[PDB]
Amino acid sequence: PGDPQICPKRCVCQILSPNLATLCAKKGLLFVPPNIDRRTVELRLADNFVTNIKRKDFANMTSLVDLTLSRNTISFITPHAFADLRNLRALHLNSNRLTKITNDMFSGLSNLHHLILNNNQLTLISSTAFDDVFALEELDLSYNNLETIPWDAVEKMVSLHTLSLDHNMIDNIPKGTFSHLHKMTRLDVTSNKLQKLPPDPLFQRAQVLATSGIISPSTFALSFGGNPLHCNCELLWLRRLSREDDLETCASPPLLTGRYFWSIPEEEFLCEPPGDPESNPAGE
Amino acid sequence: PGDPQICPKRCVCQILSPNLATLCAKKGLLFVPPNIDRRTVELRLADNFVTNIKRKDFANMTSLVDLTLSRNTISFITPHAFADLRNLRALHLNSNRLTKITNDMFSGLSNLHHLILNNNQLTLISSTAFDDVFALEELDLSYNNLETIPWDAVEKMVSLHTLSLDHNMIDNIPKGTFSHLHKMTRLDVTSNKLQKLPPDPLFQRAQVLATSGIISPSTFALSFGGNPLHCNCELLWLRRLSREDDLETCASPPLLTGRYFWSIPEEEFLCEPPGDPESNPAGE
Ligand SMILES: *[C@@H]1O[C@H](CO)[C@@H](O)[C@H](O)[C@H]1NC(C)=O
Ligand SMILES: *[C@@H]1O[C@H](CO)[C@@H](O)[C@H](O)[C@H]1NC(C)=O
Ligand SMILES: [Ca+2]
Ligand SMILES: [Ca+2]
Ligand SMILES: [Ca+2]
Ligand SMILES: [Ca+2]
Ligand SMILES: [Ca+2]
Ligand SMILES: [Ca+2]
Ligand SMILES: [Ca+2]
Ligand SMILES: [Ca+2]
Ligand SMILES: [Cl-]
Ligand SMILES: [Cl-]
Ligand SMILES: [Cl-]
Ligand SMILES: [Cl-]
Ligand code: NA
Ligand code: NA
Ligand code: NA
Ligand code: NA
Ligand code: NA
Ligand code: NA
Repeated sequence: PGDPQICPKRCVCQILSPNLATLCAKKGLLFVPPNIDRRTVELRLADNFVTNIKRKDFANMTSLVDLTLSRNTISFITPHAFADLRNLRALHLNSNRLTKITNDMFSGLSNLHHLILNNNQLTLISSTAFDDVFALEELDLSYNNLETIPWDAVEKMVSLHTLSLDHNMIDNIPKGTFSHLHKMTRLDVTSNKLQKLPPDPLFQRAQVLATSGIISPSTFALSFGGNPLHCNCELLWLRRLSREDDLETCASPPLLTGRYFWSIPEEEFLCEPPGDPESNPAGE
Repeated sequence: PGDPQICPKRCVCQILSPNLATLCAKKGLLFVPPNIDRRTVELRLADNFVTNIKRKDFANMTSLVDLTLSRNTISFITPHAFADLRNLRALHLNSNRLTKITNDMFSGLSNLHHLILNNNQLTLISSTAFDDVFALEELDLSYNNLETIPWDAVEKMVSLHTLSLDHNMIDNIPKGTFSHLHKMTRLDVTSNKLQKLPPDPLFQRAQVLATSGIISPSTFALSFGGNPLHCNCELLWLRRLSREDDLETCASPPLLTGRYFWSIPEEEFLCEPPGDPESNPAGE
C-alpha cells in the first residue's frame, strides 16, 4: 500500500528515490526492531547484539537487496526467515555464533550473489542447503569448524568468482569441482586439514611468467598454506608452478616431515607403486 | 649440563646474557619443533599452524618465563604438558581452537601472572582448573562460549588487576566475588547474557566526578554493554553512576524492553514485592 514510511526509533532511514534504506548499525539492539518498513531496499543491522531471528523480522521484504547482520551474537535463525526475500543479492552473516546451516535456511534466495558466513562456529552444512544459491558470485566460509561443504552444490555455481574456505577443518577437496567454473579468480584454503589438492587448469594461472615478450601478471590467487600436506607425486603439478614461498610445509612422508614445500626438489616427490597412495600412476 | 645451545632449523635463537630466547613465530610450523634448548627463557611460537601440544614439547623447561602460542590452530593439549614449568609468568593461548580447560592443564603454575585465553571456542572450565593460578594479575577469557567460570577460584586471586570476560555466554556473576580483590582496575562483561550485576565498592570508581576542587579521572574501567539487562531496583546503584552512554539496553521488564539504560529515569527501576525478583527489599 501507499502507507507512510515506517522507521524504528533507534535507526536512521534514508530515501534516495526510489530506494529506501534502514540503517540500524551500532545502535545496541538486542533484537531486530519490530517496525521496519517492508519496502526497505537496504537493511543494515551490523554491530548489534541481536541473538535471534524471528520469522516476523524480515517477513514480506520483497525489495530488500542488501542485508548485513555482521558482528552480532546470533545462535539461532527461525526456519523460513529468509523465505520471503526474492530480490536479495547480498547477505552478510559474518562474525556471529551460528553453529549450523540447515536445508531450509537459504532455500528461497535465487538472486543472491554474495553470502558471507566468515567467523562463525559452524560445524556442519546440510546437503541441500546450497541448492538454491547457485547464482552466488561470492561465498565466504572463512574461520569456521567445517570439515566439508556441499561440493555437489558448489560445482553447480557457474558465476562464482570467489570461494574462501580458509581457517577451517576441511580435510579433502573432491577432484572435479572447479571444472565447470571458469569465473573463479580466488580460492583460499589456508589453515585447513588438506593433505592433497586436486589439479585444475585454473591453477595454471596461479604462477607468474615472463621473458616471453610480456611479463604476465598472476591472474589467479591461490593460497594453500598452513595445511598438513602429504607430499608425493600427486602434488607435483603444484610444485611445478613458479610461486612465492608462503612457508607451506609437508606433514608427511616422515622423510619430508617439517621441510618447506618449495625447498624440496621436484625429484623427491614420490608415489609408491602398490601404499602411497592406497592402480595408481605406476600401474598395477 | 653445559651442553652447546640447541636451536631449531626454522627458528632464531637470541642470547642476551644470561637469558636465552627462541623465536619461532610465523615460520609455518605444523608442530612444536622437537629440538628446543631446555634452558630457553622466552619461547615465541605465535602465528604458526601447530595443532597439538605433546608432553615432550615443553617438558623440562625450568627457566621458561614467556610462552606465546597465539594465533595457532590448537584443539588439544596433552595432560601434564605445562607441569614442568615453575617459572612461567606469562602464557598466551589466545586465538586457538581450544574447546575445554581441564583440571590438570594449568595445575603446575604458581608464578603465572598472565593467562590469555581470548578468541577460543571454550564452552567449559573445570572446577579446580584455576586453583593453582591464584597469583594471576591478568586473565583474558574474551570471545569464547563460556556460560560460567570458577568464581570461587577467581575470588582467591588477590593481585588480579584485569579480568576480561567480554563476548561470552555468561548469564550470572556471583555477588561477593570482587570483595577481597582491591587491585582490580578493569572488568569487561560486554556482550554476555548477564541480566544483573552485583554491586561492589570498586564500581564506585567507574564514574567521573568533578567541581569539588578537583576533576577526578575515572580510576576503574567497567563495560557492561551488550547484555540482556533485566531492569529493576537491583541495578539502581549502577544507574546512579555518572557515566558515558554506551547504548546499554534493557531486555526486561516488557515496559522497559528496547529502551536505553541511561535514557530511563531512576524512578522507573522498580522491584515488585512478593515475582520481581522471585523477602526482597520491600520485605515479606
Ligand atoms: C506478511 O504478509 C502477510 C500477508 O501478505 C501478513 O498477513 C503478515 O502480517 C505480514 N507479516 C509481516 C511481518 O509484515
Ligand atoms: C625431561 O627430563 C627427564 C629427566 O630429567 C628426561 O628423562 C626426559 O628425557 C626429559 N625430556 C625432555 C623432552 O627434555
Ligand atoms: Ca555485484
Ligand atoms: Ca562433473
Ligand atoms: Ca563446461
Ligand atoms: Ca591445520
Ligand atoms: Ca608484569
Ligand atoms: Ca566471601
Ligand atoms: Ca579483605
Ligand atoms: Ca547477548
Ligand atoms: Cl560474538
Ligand atoms: Cl573459528
Ligand atoms: Cl584458527
Ligand atoms: Cl567466539
Ligand atoms: Na557485537
Ligand atoms: Na565472532
Ligand atoms: Na599429511
Ligand atoms: Na595461523
Ligand atoms: Na581464532
Ligand atoms: Na532480561
